[PDB]
Amino acid sequence: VKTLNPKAEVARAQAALAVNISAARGLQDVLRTNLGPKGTMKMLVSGAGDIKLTKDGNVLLHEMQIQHPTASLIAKVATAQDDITGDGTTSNVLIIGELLKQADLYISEGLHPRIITEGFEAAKEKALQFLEEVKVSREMDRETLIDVARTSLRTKVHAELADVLTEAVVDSILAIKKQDEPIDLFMIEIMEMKHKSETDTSLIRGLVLDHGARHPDMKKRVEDAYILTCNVSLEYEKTEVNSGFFYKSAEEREKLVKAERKFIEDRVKKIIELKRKVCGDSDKGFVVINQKGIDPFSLDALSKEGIVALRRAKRRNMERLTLACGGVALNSFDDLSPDCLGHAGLVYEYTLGEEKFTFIEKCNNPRSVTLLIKGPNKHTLTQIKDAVRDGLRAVKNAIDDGCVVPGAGAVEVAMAEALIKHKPSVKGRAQLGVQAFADALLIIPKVLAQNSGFDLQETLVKIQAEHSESGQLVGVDLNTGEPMVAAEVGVWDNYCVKKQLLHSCTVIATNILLVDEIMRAGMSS
Amino acid sequence: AVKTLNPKAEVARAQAALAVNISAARGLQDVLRTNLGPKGTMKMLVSGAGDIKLTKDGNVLLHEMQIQHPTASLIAKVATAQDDITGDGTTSNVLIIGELLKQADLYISEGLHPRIITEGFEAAKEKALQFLEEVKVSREMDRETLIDVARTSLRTKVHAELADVLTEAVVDSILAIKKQDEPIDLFMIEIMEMKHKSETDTSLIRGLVLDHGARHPDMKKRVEDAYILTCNVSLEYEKTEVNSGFFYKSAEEREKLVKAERKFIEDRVKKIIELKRKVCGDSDKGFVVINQKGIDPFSLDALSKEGIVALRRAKRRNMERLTLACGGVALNSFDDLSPDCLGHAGLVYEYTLGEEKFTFIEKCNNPRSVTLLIKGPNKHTLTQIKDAVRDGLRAVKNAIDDGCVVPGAGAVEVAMAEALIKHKPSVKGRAQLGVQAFADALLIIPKVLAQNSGFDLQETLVKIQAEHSESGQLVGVDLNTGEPMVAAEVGVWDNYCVKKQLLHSCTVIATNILLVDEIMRAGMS
Amino acid sequence: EWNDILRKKGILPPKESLKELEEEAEEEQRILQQSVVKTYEDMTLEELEDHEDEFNEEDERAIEMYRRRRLAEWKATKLKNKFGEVLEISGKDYVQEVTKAGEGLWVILHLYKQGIPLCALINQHLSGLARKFPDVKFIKAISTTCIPNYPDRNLPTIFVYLEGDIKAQFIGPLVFGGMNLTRDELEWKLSESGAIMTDLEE
Amino acid sequence: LHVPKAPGFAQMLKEGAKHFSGLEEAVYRNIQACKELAQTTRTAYGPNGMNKMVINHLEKLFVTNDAATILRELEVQHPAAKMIVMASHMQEQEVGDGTNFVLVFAGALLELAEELLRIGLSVSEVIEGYEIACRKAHEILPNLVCCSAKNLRDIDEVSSLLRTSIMSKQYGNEVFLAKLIAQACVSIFPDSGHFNVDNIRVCKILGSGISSSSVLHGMVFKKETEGDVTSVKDAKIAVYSCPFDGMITETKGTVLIKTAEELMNFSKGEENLMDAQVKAIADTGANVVVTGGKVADMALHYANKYNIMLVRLNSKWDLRRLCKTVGATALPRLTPPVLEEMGHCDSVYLSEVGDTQVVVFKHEKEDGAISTIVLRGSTDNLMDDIERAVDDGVNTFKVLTRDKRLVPGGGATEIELAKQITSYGETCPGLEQYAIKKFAEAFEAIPRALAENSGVKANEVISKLYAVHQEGNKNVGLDIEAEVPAVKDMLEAGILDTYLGKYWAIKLATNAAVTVLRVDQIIMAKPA
Repeated sequence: VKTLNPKAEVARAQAALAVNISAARGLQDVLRTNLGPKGTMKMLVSGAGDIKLTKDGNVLLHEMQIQHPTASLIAKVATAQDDITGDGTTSNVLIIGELLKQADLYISEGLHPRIITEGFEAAKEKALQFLEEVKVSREMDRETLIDVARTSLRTKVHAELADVLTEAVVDSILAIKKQDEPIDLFMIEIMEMKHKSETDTSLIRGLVLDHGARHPDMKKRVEDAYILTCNVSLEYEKTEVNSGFFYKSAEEREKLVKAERKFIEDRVKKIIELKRKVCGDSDKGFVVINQKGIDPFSLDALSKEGIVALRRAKRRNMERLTLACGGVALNSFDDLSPDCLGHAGLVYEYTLGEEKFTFIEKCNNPRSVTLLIKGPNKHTLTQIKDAVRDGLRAVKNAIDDGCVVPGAGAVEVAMAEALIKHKPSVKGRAQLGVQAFADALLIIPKVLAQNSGFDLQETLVKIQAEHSESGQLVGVDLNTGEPMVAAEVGVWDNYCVKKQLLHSCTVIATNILLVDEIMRAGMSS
Repeated sequence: AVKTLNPKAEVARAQAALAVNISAARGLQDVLRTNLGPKGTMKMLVSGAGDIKLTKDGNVLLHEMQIQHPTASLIAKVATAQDDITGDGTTSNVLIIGELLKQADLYISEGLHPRIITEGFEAAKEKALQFLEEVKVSREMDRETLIDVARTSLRTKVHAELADVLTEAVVDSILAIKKQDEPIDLFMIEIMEMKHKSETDTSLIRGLVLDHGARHPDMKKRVEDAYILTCNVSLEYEKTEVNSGFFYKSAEEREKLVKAERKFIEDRVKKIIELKRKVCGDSDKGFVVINQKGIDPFSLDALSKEGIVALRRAKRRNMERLTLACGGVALNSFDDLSPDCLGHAGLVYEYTLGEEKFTFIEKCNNPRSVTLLIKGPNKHTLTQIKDAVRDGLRAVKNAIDDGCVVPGAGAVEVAMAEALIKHKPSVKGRAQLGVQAFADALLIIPKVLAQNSGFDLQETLVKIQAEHSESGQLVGVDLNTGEPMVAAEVGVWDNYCVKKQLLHSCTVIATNILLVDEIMRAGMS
Repeated sequence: EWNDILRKKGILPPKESLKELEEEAEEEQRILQQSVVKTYEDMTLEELEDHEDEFNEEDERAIEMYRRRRLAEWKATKLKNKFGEVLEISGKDYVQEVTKAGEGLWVILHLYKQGIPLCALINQHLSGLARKFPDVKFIKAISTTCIPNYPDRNLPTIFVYLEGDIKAQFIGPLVFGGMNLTRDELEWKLSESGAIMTDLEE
Repeated sequence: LHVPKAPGFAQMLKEGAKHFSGLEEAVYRNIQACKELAQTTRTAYGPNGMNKMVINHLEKLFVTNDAATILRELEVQHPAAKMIVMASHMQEQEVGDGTNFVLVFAGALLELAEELLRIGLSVSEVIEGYEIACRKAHEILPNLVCCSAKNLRDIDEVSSLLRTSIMSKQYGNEVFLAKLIAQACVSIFPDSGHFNVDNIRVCKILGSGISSSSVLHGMVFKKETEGDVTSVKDAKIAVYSCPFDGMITETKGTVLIKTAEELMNFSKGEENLMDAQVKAIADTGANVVVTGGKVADMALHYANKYNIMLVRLNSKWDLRRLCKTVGATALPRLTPPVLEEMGHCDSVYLSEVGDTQVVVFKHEKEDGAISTIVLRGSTDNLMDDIERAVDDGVNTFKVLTRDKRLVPGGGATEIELAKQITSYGETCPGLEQYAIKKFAEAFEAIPRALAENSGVKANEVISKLYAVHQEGNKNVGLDIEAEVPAVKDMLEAGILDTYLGKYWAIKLATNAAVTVLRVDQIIMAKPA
């Protein structure tokens, strides 16, 4: 249809099919090399001369300059997966593309794709019940979550980073406001401190802030500090309603000038009075922090006082310190009591380069803490940030439910065998698709074979023939390839992960394979 | 790589080389599967000038489409060599090669370096070649054998009613041949191209037909019985090769020199007519003189003053044609003359076709040279019919050469498939894998036939393979109702040596394609 | 980046231009390669004498037609070979060949005074040329009887006439001076007059 | 808004390569293009057949109502157009008239084919149905003849027959051209065993219109006599295929002189030799000489002394034709001829025929193998139109010499065939009955044009003609310029047609139909 608009790309059925297949082939073949603790490491260059080192699939999708319909669908789906679960997203695209490749060999054999679609949905259902019956529970303990974190940390990064970060994450999830209610990491921030070794990143109880004394004449390290959380204007303000001063002499000038800095000074005297009432002498710490700014006048008025003040912090900083220090945030001075105050044990400052930092630690009962990443390279910092995000995601997906399934191909080969045996039940040429659907999961271990250096069919048949009378929970080894039981090393994976994996992959494959014609309309000649 | 040295060097890696070769071959096979079989599509190939040719012939199909790929170039080259040698089922060659590469693709998709597949294909080819040597049946040529061979092998490149009329005409054609000499070649038989009437009027001529008519309005339009004088003597005027001129003093001297100029043509004409009269000319004993050189109007009139028959400028092969049609001995000079050189023709006449005037000689007692006349609506149909008759006579020659006819229509290749499957657990290793697909290779041949017929592929295929497996005989493919049924009993065969060469060439080109590792455009720097 | 965004919006920098010139030049270079085989059968007139290395098939229609055109060409060109000796007509008749010399026939009207190796060598070269082009009217004479008391310091002067119109001039030895002057250079000059088509290095 | 094209066939094309595939691209496009082409020229070749004109690249004007010329000059970029025009050209090579019938029938059949492929039949089914209907039509057609051609010799029969081919031109005058053509053809036909269309030639003269054209048994040449003497009453004509000059050596006839008397009698001997030769040729007994080559002034002088008429021609065809006509003979030598080889004419007159000089040949014998037609008109396009009408008549006559079978006119035969083939195809098994019936129904397109041209309502008279065909009439057809539904017989009015022309037309049309419908894909290379 190049007549209604002479400049318009019109492609028929096979044209659309072939272009979708070629794009999927390219994408899947590119992404084969980016999974397992022995995947290939990718380097990317942005549009400025800035370099990021990634093993993440979504990063790769959204950093490639690729302009294509199917590639766009892939980017969106993987973005959603990374948002929700965010681990092993490679599996998504691998499954989708492999199913595309399979169904190609039969649609090319004249099989109209609808029948393959019903075959795939039946395979979905049967594998669903199989995974539901083979999913196994275990009480979440420290070592269980250690192994679960080791899984994802060998998935996305290398050995030593995994070694430190498993400990880091398992301690991170320990700190919680309510063990019996869902955790959230916005109370557990990540700050980048780019001056130390890759092995110097750790977890700090409390919070550390990037901005310090905007009126620097203050102390250097304070102890046993009371915390004031205010959200009031501590700088000079001009009323919204316009008006002006009028006088006739310099005496009126002095009077008006001295009376124009009265309200802010009244506020700071309120604060000083409250401080002295809460604690007098004995050098007890007393920290005031305002979300909004502080003018240099009141800044000096309080800096001559021993009080230390902080201004212009992040909006969620105060909201999390409300719980962290146990105080109550103040939004005006209409009433005040020491209860609204928070507390901390030791507070010190540390300088680096051009910026300084405020450390708040020794919390009485740390319910909000901070993860600090120290590394040389900014891209290294970002990669470690992705790693910690993946670790927290995995531990959350473990703790939220009470069930987990073996990984590394074990349950994959298990439902492969189960569906192969069940296929005699299902009918029609859709049966063939079921076989292809089976071949679907077969991509999962064999790429590891490609990621290990073994003959693919040899290891595949070893593991398949490993099946005793009962279904062995046997995966693929990472150093010998010989069949090995999953429970012995204890590496597993979350249930809803593979669940939504199957959901998304099946539906997107349906959408891809039902298409009939491609247009590029919308061109105004 | 070398691209560093040549900035204008196009380099395609080994995987890239395979990918592009496979894409080219897939395009070729997809457009060619539309051709072979009596149900293959008939296409329009038109050049820029508007020259239109409508064909079912794969070679002319190749050479009037727009080709761009060096691999496609090699495919066309080898297919053209095959068409040169025998010219039939040429599409089968390229389809086989393409699908062999496709199966090699399916397997290389799992690693599996292809040289093993090449050697396995060689071994399976050897075994299947011995199987073919066994399976072929021999029956000495006769009416039924050759008529059915032509009727079957003809429709690969032309329609039905033309096939029937051509079979009858070619049955009448190959009878003026020797008993045991194999005198058949294109040098000896001729094809007439005359846009005169519809297709229901094409016939054959045992005698000879020439496109040259009377040079003078006194000749004879029809000779009841003629004695033929083939001559290779220059009769037109010629210059003395030392450039001699006339030098005289009187106009009558000029007259005498003119007589001196003419004397030589005069005595040549005298000798010729004297021989004519001496043999005889009286009482409707026509005399015909055949020369391939020029004739002066002086000589023309001198010979035609008594109404002799003589013409000029025929094809040089027509002199062989006439020697083996009229029987008279050829000559190059009148140093030695004898009525032995005289040919004979039982009937000569003329019929002017439009601007062109035609002579016909026939009633040859022992004709060893025959010619074919075809008249059609226009140029494209006549070119198509000429190609069809050329390939049909090729097939007739191939049949009458040997005394072995292999069954056709799909039985022999499924037989090879099952036999190779039986031999497969003896090939010693993963090459069996290739051998497996190698069997699946031949799998295409009736599949395409099934594809062309519109029957669902797998059902009819498994029907055919089960029919062959249960029995030991060869069951053919139905082309009216798809129900499996043996084909040798309705008069269906194919040329044994042709398929031998086909398999040879297909395997050689398959390994040549699969063994590529680097594609270059070196040069133009 | 920014430059190509400019390109979509503006044309303030030029950098995407002139990439069609070499493209078209290479297209024509590849195109002009078929002229060698287009006229392979359309140039040589000895291909009939080149049997057994020129014959693959004879259609006898356009190829006998080629013989016919070739023989017409040959008779037309060899009917004109009537010259080859430079001739000495007298000044009395001079008016009758300056004008009545035939229309469509070039006339190389040579004027000279014998005695100088300049004029002698020029006469030698033109006489030898007559052996090659017998389709050209050569005229030699003494300019004194052709033009009364003609300046003897203005020889040899080459005249090129046709239908009484001077087409080419070569006056005195100022354009022929030097014994090093040769056969081919004279032929080159007369070709440059527009009478002959040949090729020379310089 | 970024999408490439499919790798594969779409990516191995040349830059200028174009392609159409399947029922979608190739089939609908060529069917619509063919319908366009058929509809372009669907308003001619009738009793009212409206002539259409065109300008060519050569900037020559052409006003034609037979599709042949107008399509042959027109150029296309559609291959199916090349197919249909080549089909028309083949018809022309067969007979050479009614080039609009094939176009209309092809358009109708391609419309019906597009409809049937819309229905969803296999190409093979429709093609075989059409072929079955084709051969059935071939079989039934000869059973429909009436009043075949008797003699091809009498004059009134020639008028009555060829006028039918003439109505396609010059609606306002019929009998005049009938007289002209009938007289000329009866004069020219040997009536025994043979004929050639070349045996008749015509001559055009600018000036007065058709009212003053004529036919002369004897050629027309514009040439002027070299000698003063012209126009003897009836005399002998000596013809020399060789040039009129004396014996010249085909090599160089140079002469060398050693002494004076050689020069003294050089020209004397030359003149004496040519004097003797010309004297002998004069003594042959004739007074008329028509040479082939150039003429010698001194030999012309002797001819003056011998009072000889001289004419020189240019066409060798004309020379041999003269030999046929006046009994002339070709002599390639200057030797005097024999009286057996002599030319004869009852009148060779050099005259003025409209302020253009003419050499007219006329015989009271009314003999000759060629007779010329002098044409009179005021514009070259009128010459072309009258020559087209004359050609239609004379080729009708030529093809009717043999194949003397006749067919009714007025379109009744096509409707008879439609009704009969539909009745037969009502019983066809399989899925080909639709094809066989639509083949027959396609015979309503010709009367569609025949009714749209004459200014009458088409469908009303079509229904009436079907109603009367139910009564079984092969001779009832439309009344010309009726403006009101009215039909009557055609054999009464001599409105007839040839069998062979229609037979070739339908055969070629079916061949083209099967040809085009068998096409399944179209590939175009880079344009020239």
